[PDB]
Amino acid sequence: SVKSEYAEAAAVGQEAVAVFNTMKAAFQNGDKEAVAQYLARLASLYTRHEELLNRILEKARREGNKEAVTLMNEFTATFQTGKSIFNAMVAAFKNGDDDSFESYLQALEKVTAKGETLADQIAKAL
Repeated sequence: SVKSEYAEAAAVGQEAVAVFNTMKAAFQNGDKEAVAQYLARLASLYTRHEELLNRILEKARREGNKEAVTLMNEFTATFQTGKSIFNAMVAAFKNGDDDSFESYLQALEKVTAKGETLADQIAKAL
């Protein structure tokens, strides 16, 4: 069901959260070879999550679930903000700009924390 596909999508999202928090530690400790791997692992996790969210949204549209569609449109628009911050963070790592990498990391935490009451609302609306 769409609801189980959402639970699967949310788990993928939570793995990203876990790897992020590990990555952040590695950044603080100055372990760049670890950061590089975690950034690659997060990239593949975020691409997967984006694909599952687009399918959930498309299925809710085909099902005519107008509330779920509304909430998913808002939640995916936030997702595109988080991914933009993530990509810029990746570029700051390539460039060796630790000041920006710190700035982009905290922004991604706040944008993610904010978009959490909506994530719960979608679990109930589907």
